[PDB]
Amino acid sequence: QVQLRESGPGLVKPSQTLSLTCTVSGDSISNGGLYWNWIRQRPGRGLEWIGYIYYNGVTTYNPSLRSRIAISLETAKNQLSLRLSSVSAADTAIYYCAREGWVPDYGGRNYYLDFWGQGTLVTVSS
Amino acid sequence: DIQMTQSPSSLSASVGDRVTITCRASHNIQNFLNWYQQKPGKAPKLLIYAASTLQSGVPSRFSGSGSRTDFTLTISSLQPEDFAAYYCQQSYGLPRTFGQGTRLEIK
Amino acid sequence: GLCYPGSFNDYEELKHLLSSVKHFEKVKILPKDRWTQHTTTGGSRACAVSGNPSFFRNMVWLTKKGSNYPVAKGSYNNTSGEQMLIIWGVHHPNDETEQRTLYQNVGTYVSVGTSTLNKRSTPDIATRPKVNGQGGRMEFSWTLLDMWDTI
Amino acid sequence: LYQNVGTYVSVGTSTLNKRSTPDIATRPKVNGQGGRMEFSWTLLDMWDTI
Amino acid sequence: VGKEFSNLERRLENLNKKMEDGFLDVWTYNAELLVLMENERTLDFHDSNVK
Ligand SMILES: *[C@@H]1O[C@H](CO)[C@@H](O[C@@H]2O[C@H](CO)[C@@H](O)[C@H](O)[C@H]2NC(C)=O)[C@H](O)[C@H]1NC(C)=O
Repeated sequence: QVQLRESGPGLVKPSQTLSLTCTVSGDSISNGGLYWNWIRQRPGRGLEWIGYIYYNGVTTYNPSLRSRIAISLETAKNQLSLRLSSVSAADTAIYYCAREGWVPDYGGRNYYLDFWGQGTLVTVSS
Repeated sequence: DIQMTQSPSSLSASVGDRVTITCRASHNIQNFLNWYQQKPGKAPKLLIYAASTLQSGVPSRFSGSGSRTDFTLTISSLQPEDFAAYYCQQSYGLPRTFGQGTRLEIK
Repeated sequence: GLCYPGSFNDYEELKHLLSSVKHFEKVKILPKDRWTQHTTTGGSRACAVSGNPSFFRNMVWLTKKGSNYPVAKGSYNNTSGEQMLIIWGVHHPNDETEQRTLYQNVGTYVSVGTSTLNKRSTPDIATRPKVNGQGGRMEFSWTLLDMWDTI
Repeated sequence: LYQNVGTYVSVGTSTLNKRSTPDIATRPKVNGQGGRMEFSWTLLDMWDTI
Repeated sequence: VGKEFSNLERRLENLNKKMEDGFLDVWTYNAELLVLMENERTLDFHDSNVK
């Protein structure tokens, strides 16, 4: 039932802002009480977590991007977005959005990513 | 934050063989390890969550177990279809991290 | 168990640790042939095999060589690929006479450490009841040396 | 009280092995005394010698 | 509720954890069992009252 779809500019020039939008379908973004995540893969390299937003505006980020990243959501459209400033060659990657579910456990809620979108490629070049 | 070391970097095994891939955490991640299967061209699929529970729809040939700082992914009866990079995810803290990815080739 | 009368510190704690171990790879860390300044061939009747005095097979009882006991030193950087279990101990003679014929030095100590371990022990030289024919005791201790750490 | 200063007390059995030394130091007075006395105990098993 | 233990207190840490997990299982069991037993009786209660 739950699907995540993504879109964006495709091409970003160096020193510009990268902006991607994920549309959530079949899962109300504001009611589930789940966390929404951004993840990416640079060529060659493995999965890197970017950050997440709660159903409300509480947002956390991967500290390596603390000077460059912002995440937000629009409840009205069931959409998530990612914004990265000062984009460079290192930011070329397949970007993915994902839903974070959980298992109640002995140590507290045990989180995992079940639904992933197809993702999209962003190329940074001159 | 908590770093994840995944090993082997790559595997090669025949159809019908059983293999293992392991995760080692730099800290105690208390049963909060998830395993993912990434086939080329696709977003990673969840196989195992909370160390040993299979995700619905995951073939019974997949299993795993572990405890603080050390977990294992076991894949028995490997089929031609089980070609993927496998990844270690640590859900214990907020700045969630992943291991390097093990590349398993099937013969 | 202990062929040479003794004690093992945090023994119950080690046995607990072993409930999380399925396999050990025994690794030579400090080959006994490196102790060029010490006798590495000692032993006792209590551990004897077929009448020949002997000792524990994975450990080196370091005693005086010639007329002295140079400070014994050694270390290991744990490049084995995983956390390692290291066991060592301290001899406790039942008389000053025994301390002197084994080590020359009497006011001795054993000092061991890692990035997290910091211990210093001294021998207790005293009369005790005989166990397995010996009035002496040997005390064992252990630590886990973490990865890339040095003991 | 003892003449000797660098003293020790050594006690043992087939299972007990302890050595203690005195701690000579200024402490607050309790019951009029600035001194302290430390007690220890062991169970001596049957036919064992302390 | 939370307690910290040193690396030489694994036996005690495990005892503490087992205790807490044990009580969680007992109370989770009691909470779920009570809800299920009561829901069965609640529905029987209502059908009984209409009858
Ligand atoms: C113990 O071995 C490790 C591995 O060779 C040494 O650590 C490396 O030190 C160099 C600098 O000389 C770094 O560039 C490497 O990244 C380090 N590797 C690792 C895995 O940390 C370590 O220095 C050695 N030991 C001691 C006690 O000095």
